[PDB]
Order: sequence, then C-alpha cells, then structure tokens
Amino acid sequence: NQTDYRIFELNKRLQNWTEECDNLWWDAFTTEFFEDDAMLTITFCLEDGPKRYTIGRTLIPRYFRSIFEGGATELYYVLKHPKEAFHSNFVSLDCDQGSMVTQHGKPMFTQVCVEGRLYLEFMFDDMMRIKTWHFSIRQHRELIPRSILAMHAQDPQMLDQLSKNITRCGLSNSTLNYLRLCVILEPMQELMSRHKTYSLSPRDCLKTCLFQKWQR
Amino acid sequence: NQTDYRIFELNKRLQNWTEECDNLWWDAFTTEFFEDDAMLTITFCLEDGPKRYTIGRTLIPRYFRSIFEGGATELYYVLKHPKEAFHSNFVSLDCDQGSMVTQHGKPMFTQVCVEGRLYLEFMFDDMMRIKTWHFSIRQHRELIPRSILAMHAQDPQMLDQLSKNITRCGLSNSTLNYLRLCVILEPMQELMSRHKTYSLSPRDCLKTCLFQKWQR
Amino acid sequence: YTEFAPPPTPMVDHLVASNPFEDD
Amino acid sequence: YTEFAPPPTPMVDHLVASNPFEDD
Amino acid sequence: AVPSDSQAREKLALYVYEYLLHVGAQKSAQTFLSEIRWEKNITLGEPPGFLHSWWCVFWDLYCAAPERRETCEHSSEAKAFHD
Amino acid sequence: SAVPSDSQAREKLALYVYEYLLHVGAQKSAQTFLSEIRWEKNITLGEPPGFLHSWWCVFWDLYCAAPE
Amino acid sequence: SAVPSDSQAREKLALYVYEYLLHVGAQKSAQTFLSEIRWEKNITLGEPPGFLHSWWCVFWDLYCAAPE
Amino acid sequence: AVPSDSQAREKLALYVYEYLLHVGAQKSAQTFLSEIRWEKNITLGEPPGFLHSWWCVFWDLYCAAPERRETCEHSSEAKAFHD
Repeated sequence: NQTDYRIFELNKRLQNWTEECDNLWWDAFTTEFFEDDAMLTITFCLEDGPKRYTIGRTLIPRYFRSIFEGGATELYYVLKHPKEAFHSNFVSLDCDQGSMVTQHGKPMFTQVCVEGRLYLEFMFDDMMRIKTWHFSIRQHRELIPRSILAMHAQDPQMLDQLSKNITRCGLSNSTLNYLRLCVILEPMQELMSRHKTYSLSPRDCLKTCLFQKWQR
Repeated sequence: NQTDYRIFELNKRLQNWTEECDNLWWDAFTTEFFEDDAMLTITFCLEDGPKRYTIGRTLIPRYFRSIFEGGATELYYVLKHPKEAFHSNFVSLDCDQGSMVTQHGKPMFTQVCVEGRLYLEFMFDDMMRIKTWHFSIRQHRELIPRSILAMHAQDPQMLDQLSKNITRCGLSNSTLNYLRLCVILEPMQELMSRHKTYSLSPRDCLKTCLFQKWQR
Repeated sequence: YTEFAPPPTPMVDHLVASNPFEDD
Repeated sequence: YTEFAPPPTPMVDHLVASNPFEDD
Repeated sequence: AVPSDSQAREKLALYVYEYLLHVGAQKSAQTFLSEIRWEKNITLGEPPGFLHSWWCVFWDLYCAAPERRETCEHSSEAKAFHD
Repeated sequence: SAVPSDSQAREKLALYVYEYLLHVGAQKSAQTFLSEIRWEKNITLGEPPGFLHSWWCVFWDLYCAAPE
Repeated sequence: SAVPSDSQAREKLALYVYEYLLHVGAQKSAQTFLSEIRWEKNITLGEPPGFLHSWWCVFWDLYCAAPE
Repeated sequence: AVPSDSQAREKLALYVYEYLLHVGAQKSAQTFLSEIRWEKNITLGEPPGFLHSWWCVFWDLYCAAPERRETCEHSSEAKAFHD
C-alpha cells in the first residue's frame, strides 16, 4: 500500500517523458523519487564474469535518461509479488521477479524486457523516497512486432539483422558506456571539490588526494 | 490517487493467477473490483463494420478467465494519462491511450498489446468498485521473442506461420466465442427465472416472455 | 426408440463438432 | 607552437573517434 | 451462491445421462454411468429432460438472431423475443 | 415439435453430446451412442472440451444466478 | 609533463575536440584544426555528439555539484 | 543549483576555445568563435586551460584503472588514488 504505490507513481511520471526532457526535468524526476544521498546499483553478467556498477545521487538522473538516449521511448517497472518489510526508519521492497520494460521507436519498434531482482529501500517519512536501488539482472528478452517480421519477411539480409539483439543484457550502449564512464569520473568529484576550494591544479589536487588515502 | 491505484490493485491481483484458478477464484476476483450490477463492454472492428458486446456481472468472471483460456498467462492494463472526474456518487476514469497486455506461454511465447480507449465508472465509496467498464479497441500488436525468431529462422514453413496473428483484434478465439455466446444466453436468464418460479417448460417460459414484450 | 430420438443426418458429408460461433 | 601543442600521431592507421569504453 | 466447476461438471453429467435415456440411447446411458463411475442416486424428469428442452430453445434463439434470421430456419416467438 | 429449427437443434445436440462423451473420457458410451442412433461414424471433433461443456458453463452460471 | 599517459591523453583530447567541432557544426574550425596541428585528414567519427560532449555532461554535472 | 544543457554546452564551448588557443590553434580558435557566433567577453586562464588539465588527469585515472593497468601506460599517483 505504501512502497508498491511509489513504483506505480514512478511509472506514472515516466509516462510524461518526451524528447525535450533535459537536465532539469530528469533532476526534478530524481528529486521526487530519490534521496539526496541515494545510491543506485546495476548488476549483470555480459562476458568474462559479473559486472557491478554503483552511482550516487547526482549521477542518477542521467542513468535513467541514458535508457531513453539508447532508443527507449517508454519505461516502466513491473514488480511481481514484492516482499515488504517495515523498520523504525525505512521500508525495504524486495522483488525477485522484477521486470524492466522499455519500448523503442521507429524504425522496427522493439520491446526490451529485463528480468532481475529489484531491491529497494525507502525512507519512512512523508515523501517515501528511495535510499538504495539495486537491480541484479538475470536475463532479458527482446520482442519484435509481427508486422515488422512480415515487413522484412523475404529479405534474407534484413531478417538476420533481426536475429541480432539490440541491447547486451538489456543495457543499450548508451547506458553501459555511461555507467563505465561514471566509475572513473565519480570519485574524481573529490578532486573537483579540492579544485573549487584551494586554487590548485587538477593534477596537484590528485596528488593531494593520495594524501588522505595512504595516511589512513 | 483513488481510481489510478484501483487499476494497479487490479493488475496486482491478476499476478496471483495460476492454471488452477477456477469459478470461485474468478468470482472472488470480480467481487473485489466490480459492482453486483456492473456492466462490461468491449468494442472493435474485425470485419464487415464495428462489433459491440456488453455483459452483466455474473458473466464478467468468465470474460477475464477466457483471456487466460486463450493462452494468456499474464494480464495487465497500462493507462497513459487517464482523465479523472469526481461526481457526487461516482468517479469516472477516461483513458484514450489504454493498453491491455497479455503474455502467452510455451511454445513460442507471444505478447499481445491491445490499444484502445478504456472508460470506467467507479462507485464513490470505500470499496471503489467498477460500475461500468468500456474498452473500445482501435488496434493491437503481437510481439515475438527474438530468440524464437532465430529458432525457426531458416525454416520457411515455420517462419511464415510466425507472420500469422494469434488473436483477431487482440481477442483470441476463446474470448470472441464467449462474448458471442453471451449475446444469446444472457437474456435467456429471464426465461430461466420463470422456469425457477413457475413450473413451466422452457419453450413455454419463452412463450410467456414474449408476453411482457409486445404488451409494453 | 422414444419420440425425441435424434434425426438421421442424411448429410453424409464429414460433420465437424465446431463452435457454432467461430468464423469461417 | 606553444608547449602543449598535440602529438603527431605517427600512427597513420585510420583513427576512429569511438567511445573509450565501448567493447570491441 | 456461485457453482464450482465440479458442481457444474456433475450437473452436466446427470443431465446428459437423462438426455441419453429420453433420446433412446439406454445402452449409452448406463455405459456412461459406469465409464464415469457414478454412484449417487438418480431420479429424472419428464422427457425430453432438462438439457434437451433448454438446448432446443437456446438453438431457436440462436437461429432467430437478427444476423442469422435468413439462411437459418427458426420459430417466430424466438424472433420476437429479440424484438 | 412443429418449430422449424428443431430437427437441426436436435442434430446439433446429438453432435455435441457425442463430442462431450469423447472429451470426457467416455469412449465406449460415445461409440455406443453413434450406433444406438443410426449415425455413420465419421465425426471430427473440436478441441477439448467441446462446445457442450463450454455452453453449459455459461448456461449453468446464469441458471444458478437467475432469481425468483 | 613526465607522466607517461600524457602524450596519449593529448592525442585523444585532440581527436575528441576535432570530433566535437565537426558534430557541433564548426566545419571550418575542424578542418583548420587538423592542418594547424600537422594531422593527416583521415579521422572517422562516432555518432553525434561525440565522446567529448558526453564526457563533459557527466564531468560538469559532477563539477557543479562538488561542494566546498 | 544543477546546470542546464545549454549552460553546460556553452561552458564546454568556452573551454574548447581556450583549449584551441593554448594548444597552438589560434586560427581554429577564432574560426570557432565565429562559426558559433560567440559574442560575450572571454578571459582565459593559464595554459593549458581548464579542459586540457582536467581531461589529462581523467585520462590518467582511466589508464590507471585496475582493468587497464597493464597494456596502458599510466602514472603511479593515479594508480594509488584507486587504492
């Protein structure tokens, strides 16, 4: 009744998306549903072993936007039989059978359904905002309109392009490239703080941030 | 906040469906979301002109069940930007961009997405149950897993069976056959009432129900 | 042999037990 | 010509402006 | 209240037995009772029985449907029950 | 009777009772029925269960619900 | 400097600035840049806008948000 | 607060101009100002400028990433910043 509805509200605001939604819109979307210190984590197994990516609050708007940059024109989450748990200060939601659904546009409109465990922690207050978001992807499917199979039906070169997936584990290149970049850039933010306070060159900022590290 | 959540609750109870759900389960599902005198209407254009089908409350459980008899293993409704309107006694919900989504099972798992206008009237009380349900179908799409395209990839006879739709306007044969049967059987219920009260043969029951008709 | 005994089907053509609403 | 002028690319092979994270 | 599937299944079973009797198929009637292992007692109604009578006025209304009136012989009281 | 859909109605009922008997597992009853009624054995079935069962489920739902 | 990723870092920056100039609509600046730096004109682009713009959007989001 | 896309776009524009100057590409630098019709005033920082300095320590940390350490020359302070 509380956490379940929040995801429905989240799905509902994503239906307002248009191509002109930008930095300010995605930041407003993220402030409505996430804490100022929210953490978001995505997990999957593309090649080699398991990959895990974790980003903080200021990187969370562009994560969601990257899904739309990737071709998605619609995004929603279906949570089948999620487990609630109330604590003194937060509420957990744990859904082993979570589905992330995206609809791509012209041409050859394709639908991507990503399955995984969605684990959430909400703040127990009025704006029941998300403190942690953890999505562990197990597998994904990609669906083709029957009309667009019949379109490229007797065209051997177009019809084997239709057997190639369009995402890798449900992540399109936009999203994957973004999360990987965020590994390097996001702890540079400490360097950037230094730069803003002491007038010091970035490489000296870095030099000085090795200082705290070996010290403790 | 009120009507919107009711459809989410309706989607949520449909996730409890299994193959062993029966008369009692579907009747319990219908009593939770519909009035005892609820009316449900489905509209579409298959061939010739427009078809319209309307059923009363005791026929509504098997309508929803017929969707699952037809192959669906999952059913949910997505309402994009629905219009609310509060009155003294009821609440309307009017959604031009409604989507009815069903997932079929083995073999060749297919997803059916039916688009139309969903118009609902809810009772304004505690159990905000549905008084009228009106779904006017404009078009439908059918989606194929890319894996199952690649499965029958170089098999010309299986791959043109994959270009044939599996529903007609999103209605599978089970549902269509059910609604058509209900045109004939549902006003026979008046005959059946007669039969239950006066000991009279069914054809005499019918004879006697022509009596009211020409009389007024 | 009791009054409401069924008709013969003089129609020898292969009868189909199909739904009387299904379209052809 | 000012100290931080760019290197030559003695690599004549066709350079690609690809994302430095994209997999090959 | 509302019938269960098994209640409905068994009620249909009974009425098909009755149907088989009133239709001159006594052999089928008792074979059927055995193939389905019916044990409870049966008392039946006047011919042609519940199923036959209701099926036949259902089939009439079917044929008297506006969309089947022509090309399907039907009764007139069924026609007018629609109208 | 004298209603003109009756012979077809009764043709169809017999047809669907036979389909019902086969889909319900009454193999011999079905075979016996055919010969008890003078019907050549060349009927092709729908999918299980046939129309009689489907028709009955709707009919009995309405019959039980029909009030006094 | 004397850090050993520097020449490649500066190779890449130049590569991405040139891609940025082309995708931003600075056709002549891009052509001029190449000849001002002694680079043979045979660079193939990514998709618009290139990496420099994408990298910058994340960098500046973090830079603005970085506190004192 | 949070920067808009255009604020970010223009800040990148300015710093690319600065980059072009400090890199010995004064011709490109002013061509660029004209092709994008820049009009506001510019004052710039010491060489190599904001973009060059930040890009280069970003590229270092990239190369000093655990998964790129070998097969990518990098500095040691970047390596240890990770650890």
